[PDB]
Amino acid sequence: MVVKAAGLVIYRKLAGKIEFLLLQAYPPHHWTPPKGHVDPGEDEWQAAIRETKEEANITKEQLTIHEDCHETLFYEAKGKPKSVKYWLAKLNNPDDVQLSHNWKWCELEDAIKIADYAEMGSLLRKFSAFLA
Repeated sequence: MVVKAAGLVIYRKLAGKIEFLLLQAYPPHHWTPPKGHVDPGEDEWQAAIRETKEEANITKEQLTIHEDCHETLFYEAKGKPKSVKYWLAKLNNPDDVQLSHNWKWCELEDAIKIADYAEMGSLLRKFSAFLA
């Protein structure tokens, strides 16, 4: 049985534009939204929230999570089949966010380009249409 992981596609709306938060990850350091392995006694939802805290330093009260917008990707990688379930979540106040000074805010096209992963590109387009 597949290994389970979860995360959130974080977005913001600034100056009329929708931008997605991407983080540069362990070799080979691909760029992806915040995510990680589901722990014992958690479901995917709980895990997406916890991983967003650990990886992006964004906490639950800063977000509105869209329960009706989610998708699951399948990674066949280094031998270990793994699924990653994502929900779309809005950073409500972009003026109050504590990120390090390995991350970027990206509009759809640019996001696809640096994610450089066909399936993630398809997911981001699905979430963009949901927002429209």
